Amino acid sequence: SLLTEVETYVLSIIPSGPLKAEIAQRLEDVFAGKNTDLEVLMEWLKTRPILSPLTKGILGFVFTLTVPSERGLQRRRFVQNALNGNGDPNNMDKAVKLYRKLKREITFHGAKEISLSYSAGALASCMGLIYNRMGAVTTEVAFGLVCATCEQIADSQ
Amino acid sequence: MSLLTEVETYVLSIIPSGPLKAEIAQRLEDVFAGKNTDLEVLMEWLKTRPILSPLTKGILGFVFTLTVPSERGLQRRRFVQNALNGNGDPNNMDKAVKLYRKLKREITFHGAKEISLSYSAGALASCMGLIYNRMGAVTTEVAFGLVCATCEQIADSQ
Repeated sequence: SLLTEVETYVLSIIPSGPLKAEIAQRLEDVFAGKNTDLEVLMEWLKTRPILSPLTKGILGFVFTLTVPSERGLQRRRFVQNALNGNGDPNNMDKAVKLYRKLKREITFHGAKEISLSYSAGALASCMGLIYNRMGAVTTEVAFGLVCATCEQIADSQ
Repeated sequence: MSLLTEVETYVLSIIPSGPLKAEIAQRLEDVFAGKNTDLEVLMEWLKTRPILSPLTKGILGFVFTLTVPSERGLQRRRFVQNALNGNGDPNNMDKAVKLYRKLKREITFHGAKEISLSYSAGALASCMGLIYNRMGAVTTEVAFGLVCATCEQIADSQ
């Protein structure tokens, strides 16, 4: 399935161990529609020791996209800080060019494919644009972007 | 002088004349004078204000968070993020990123305001959202020049 494919890309980013196990399970529960209190989920994520801030941002982004019940939770500073991109305009320029292209995609594969022509840095900031409501895209395309950025990160490790 | 009073005239210029414009001005003046106000309370008030356009509310939202003494760890507001997103348009965003680059090199309110006025309102609003959302950073006085150029452009449209 798609959600399973997303989970595999998402997990490739997490170092092996007990925490990776928990996240997988939370991912599966949210994907199966069992888990749903976003605020509780995001706070758990925020407080995880050892997890890279950037992996915290990616999972935070994934949870808010998949959870049905976002309710009225304001976007999280921890995720924003993790995905924003440091303030480099050159990197932001690339994130915007990617967004321009993703705006035309409607499939997971097409979305994932153009995202592969961008660096892990432009990709994370593009995720930030979307998480910040600066740009908007369909959940399937958002999924493709997420997977390309996870692959890039994991591939670099 | 008072840079802040200059900021205030620009900010006030986009609000329709009336009692609300009185409440808003009183608030600016107070935070400007240093009375630490509960930004959470201020933002809810703005958010729920009738007559004000969502754009106007986003600009004020941005101004208040920027000028309030303490943000008290408040999350960014959805009403502001939505108001300052340049309609999620890639060309607006493209120009906003270009403006941002130039603003990083500015150090004064007027230099910032002058370069900002050469950009369209959509691009200016998007740039403000970019700063609001911390996707970029500039000095305070340069940020004031950006929001003031925006107010000037919007006011002139009326």
